[PDB]
Amino acid sequence: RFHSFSFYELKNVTNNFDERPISVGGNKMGEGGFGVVYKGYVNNTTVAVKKLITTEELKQQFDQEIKVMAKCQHENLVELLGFSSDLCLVYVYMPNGSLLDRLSCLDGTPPLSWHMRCKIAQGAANGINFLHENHHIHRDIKSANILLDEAFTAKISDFGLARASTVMTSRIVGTTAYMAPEALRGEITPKSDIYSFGVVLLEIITGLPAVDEHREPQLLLDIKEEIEDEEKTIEDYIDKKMNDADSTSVEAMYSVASQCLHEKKNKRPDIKKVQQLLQEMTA
Ligand SMILES: COC(=O)NC[C@H]1C[C@H](Nc2cc(-c3ccc4cc(C#N)cnn34)ncc2C(=O)NC[C@@H](F)C(C)(C)O)C1
Repeated sequence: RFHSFSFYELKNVTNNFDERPISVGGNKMGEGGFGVVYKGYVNNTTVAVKKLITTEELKQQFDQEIKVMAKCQHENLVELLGFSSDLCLVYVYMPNGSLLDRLSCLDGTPPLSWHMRCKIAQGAANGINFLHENHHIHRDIKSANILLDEAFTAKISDFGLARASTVMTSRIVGTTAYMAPEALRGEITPKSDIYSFGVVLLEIITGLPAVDEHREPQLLLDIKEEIEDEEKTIEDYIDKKMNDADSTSVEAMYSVASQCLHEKKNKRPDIKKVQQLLQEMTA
């Protein structure tokens, strides 16, 4: 299915895996929890190279990503091009990088409009729906894992922690600021993917990172209780780096996120309902 690269090819096309940033003149575009993403050129096509605690489960996570990517092909899913059994995964380059970096206007990029943010939220929901319809749990839904293409179309990436589908594990893994309570207790369920998406919806509305050490509150999901406790409303948190936001659409998106962030897992909506509510918001 995929093209087995060789380490030297990637070493060549990524400039000795230059850890310098793209702006200065390097090839490093970002990092995750299990590797660093480098920019490369194969044929004449631009590619992203992910060069990946426990060495054998790193290799299982390598295999899992290929395992899931071979059976998962959707408009709102990233595309894997090849691999290299240091371990490496080659993807199609996303011209607009990550939703996290664009919400931050990293490297001087212009702020996302509310119209673009709405399309991004719908696309990411369509991707999660495709995964849940194929009985897959991502286990790391976050804005740094939602990438944006040449049309700012949302694409979910990093399927290395994905699992098939309630069960429990001994290896709790994820990004704490996005995880539902049952996921932090060790449960494995698609209902945790919904909760993480709700955090993403809050980052899209507010433009704030999920966790900031030098901020009150430090956790974004805690603004739901402040609004619920009549202290604030969603309009006190709307990203001010927008000129096309209306109160109805934003309050519509907040209601979806609030439903997704229900502390009880069985009260959250399924991803299909999330798709429905996000489409009614624009139609
Ligand atoms: C694991 O770590 C992260 O995904 N960290 C998040 C980090 C890496 C991400 N940036 C990128 C990721 C990908 C990409 C394409 C497929 C895949 C697949 C995976 C996987 N799995 C990861 N990335 N990826 N293409 C391009 C970029 C990028 O910067 N373009 C420049 C652009 F932003 C701009 C505006 C011109 O500056 C931020």
